[PDB]
Amino acid sequence: STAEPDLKTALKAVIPAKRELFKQVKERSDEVIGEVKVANVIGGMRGLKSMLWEGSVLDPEEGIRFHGKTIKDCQKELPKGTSGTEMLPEAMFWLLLTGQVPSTNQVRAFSRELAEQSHLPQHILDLIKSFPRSMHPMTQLSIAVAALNTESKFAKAYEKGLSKADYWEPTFDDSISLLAKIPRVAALVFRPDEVDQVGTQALDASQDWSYNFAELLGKGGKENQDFHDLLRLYLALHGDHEGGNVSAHATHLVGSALSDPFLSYSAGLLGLAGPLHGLAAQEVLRWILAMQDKIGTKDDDVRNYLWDTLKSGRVVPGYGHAVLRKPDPRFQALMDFAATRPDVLANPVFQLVKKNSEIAPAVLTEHGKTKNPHPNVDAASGVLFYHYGFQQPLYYTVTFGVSRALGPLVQLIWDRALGLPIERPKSINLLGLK
Amino acid sequence: AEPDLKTALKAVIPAKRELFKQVKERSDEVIGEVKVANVIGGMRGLKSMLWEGSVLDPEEGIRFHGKTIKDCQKELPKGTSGTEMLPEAMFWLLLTGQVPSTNQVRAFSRELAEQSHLPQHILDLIKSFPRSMHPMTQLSIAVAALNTESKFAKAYEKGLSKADYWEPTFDDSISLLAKIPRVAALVFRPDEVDQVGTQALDASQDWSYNFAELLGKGGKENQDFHDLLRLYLALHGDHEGGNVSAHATHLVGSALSDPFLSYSAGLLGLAGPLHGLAAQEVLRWILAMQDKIGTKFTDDDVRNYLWDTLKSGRVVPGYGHAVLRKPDPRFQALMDFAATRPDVLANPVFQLVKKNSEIAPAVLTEHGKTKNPHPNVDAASGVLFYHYGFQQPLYYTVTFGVSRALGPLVQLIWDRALGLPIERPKSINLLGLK
Repeated sequence: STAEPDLKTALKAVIPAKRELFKQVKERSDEVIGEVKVANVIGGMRGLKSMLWEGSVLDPEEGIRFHGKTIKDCQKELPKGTSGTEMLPEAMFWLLLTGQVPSTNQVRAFSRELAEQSHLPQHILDLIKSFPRSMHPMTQLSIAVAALNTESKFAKAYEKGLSKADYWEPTFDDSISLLAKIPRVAALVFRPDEVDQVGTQALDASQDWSYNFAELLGKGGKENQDFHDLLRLYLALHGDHEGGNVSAHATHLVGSALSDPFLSYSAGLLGLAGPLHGLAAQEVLRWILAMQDKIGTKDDDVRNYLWDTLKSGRVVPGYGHAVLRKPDPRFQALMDFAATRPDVLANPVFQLVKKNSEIAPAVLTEHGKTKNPHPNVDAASGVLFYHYGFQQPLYYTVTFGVSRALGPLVQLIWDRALGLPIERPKSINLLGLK
Repeated sequence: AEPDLKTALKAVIPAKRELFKQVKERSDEVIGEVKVANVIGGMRGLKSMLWEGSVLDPEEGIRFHGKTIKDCQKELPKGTSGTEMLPEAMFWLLLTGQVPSTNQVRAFSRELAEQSHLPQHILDLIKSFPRSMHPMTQLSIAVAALNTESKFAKAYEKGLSKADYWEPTFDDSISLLAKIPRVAALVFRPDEVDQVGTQALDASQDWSYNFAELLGKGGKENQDFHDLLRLYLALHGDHEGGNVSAHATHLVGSALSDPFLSYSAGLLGLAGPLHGLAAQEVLRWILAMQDKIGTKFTDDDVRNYLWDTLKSGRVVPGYGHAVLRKPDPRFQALMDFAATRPDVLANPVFQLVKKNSEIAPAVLTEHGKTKNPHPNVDAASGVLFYHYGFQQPLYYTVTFGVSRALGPLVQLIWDRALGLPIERPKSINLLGLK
């Protein structure tokens, strides 16, 4: 018999190595690694290698990787739930933060902490009851998450006097706290009539984070285990996708001024509430339902509708990437999940998604407007939730919000451990570029 | 006859689009190097974003479409009574590039007064905040919650051409601007939410005057405070894009989140101790100095305290810049305001600010650690508010929040008129930098 370390202790063990690596990179401070062009200034920094992000790197052949591991490696190696086939988001968080795969026992102890720390102050429940029905769900989520800054250990510690070398410890604490609480907050956004019951309902401390999220959404018990596996997979896959995306970047940006994790990830959610970032899954579902509606329920069928769409100036949602040359491995992971659930395979709406994925890439290639027109993860995610009875697309981004806490919180902990300074680029006006 | 603000903006849009198109012809032109230092130093020195309204001149300080603070003091419309320039006039300049007439500003002021009421749900939201909640958190949340009233969110959902994105963005920007003073006043006055929240404003008075009225400093007896508030709000409106509140607003806004969600994100950055605490820090330090050296100090007494400060390792707040070689002209504008008010001149605390501004630069130059050691605007601003009876420094960032709506909202309107894309830099990990 031997002792197994908790998440904080595992993080502490890999901190010195990262600091040694950081110090070596600093010796190369003057080394040139690229050029700033006018294109980069007016194209929202596109292709400008200008920020640090430890947890995930996009490989152009294999897609997103987490400390060098593919989605397929993660599905195989990361710990599962006490029931189910899919990898756990808490395990993904552990991997993102430490660079190492946790044992099963380590993940269970982490899950338990997350269940025990999930309760909300009374003032947050009052805040949520104040929201009108017309308020966008993503707005409700961003606000409620910011409001949890009342519970921030970092805010309080920084005010009192705190060593720069130790800024990470309170940041970690708040990150775990945020993580514990956010599923509950999301469930209250889904269920505005049940705030008092859902807001205080005790969780089963022996179950995983995704299971408990499902329970607070009204989908608990063994009868909903298929949904539990979807939710686990979905949450793990959307946790991190580099630093350049707006929710990750905004979190890093705001956090670099030493706003605590609650205020920082709030800012990330505000970016995620943007139609060009987080509402892609909702847009795809809408477009698939509109397509089913026009063709009813009739391989060659789909092609006419696609061509009709492109020749009218509209885009096919859920298709394309600027760098990835193959289908998004996260998309593939959602279809592998579908492949073993016969009932999802029999849903007409998923059948329509699947046919379109086998036909649209050829069609979009021949049309030539969009480079790398392969399905991305947003093609599939909406339909899967729709199958399990989440039929209001407005809330899809809320689920992405929960998931997307994982990666940016990890980077925030590392930003503070490494002592990274405030993000301060230099602006210029158009006249100044002549 | 004279145009309204929207029509004045419309007239200058095509010229900017023509200029943008010329800058695009030069897209391949190199304008800098990316070094490892830039990646790990949060993009410092990396000329990588567009910002139309303000450019920092290293000799003359911040300039607004080529105009110095002194040009603005001379040329911009004042209030119906009062010596200081109006923030509404500054907004007009920032947005159009042109100085409005007096009649144009009065019509703009009236629109801002007419649009200042809040939905009941925002008042309910604010009553839910506990007393312990940081005032900047309250402000960010309340601003986000106004996204219920966003014309852009609604218009984008319904179908809206890219060429017209600016019109609803403008509308929401004016709406946010109208409402934010009231929101800030509710943050200052949590006991008076019902009365302050619905109190009718004088539609013939300027924006700053109405802010002062809702803060409890209305009437003829507070005219001098009114002039300070006008000046303060106008001067802090815009200071390039690289600062965290401006940048976060642009960032989130580039995903097409509306101005309410975007400026909320800016406020979350502003709530960061590395961004919004400078005025508070200076006031505390000036009061500590007065406590040590008294009211009847000599030049040697001031010089001695500064030396004692620097030889103990501490920094003098409000002094120094990386680029600007003269005193901040915004600082000078606050001292020009003081120069005509005999009572401010007689306050020992202001006398200490003024003396320190004449002595500390010499002292900091000789000490050698601080680069360009001239006063910036934060040297003066706190003491001025403290003179007029704003003695709660925790709320000075809220006032900065109100002011700092002006510039970032202007940029957002231009971002949408020009069709600028989403902000998406490229990240790399430390191992990728070796």
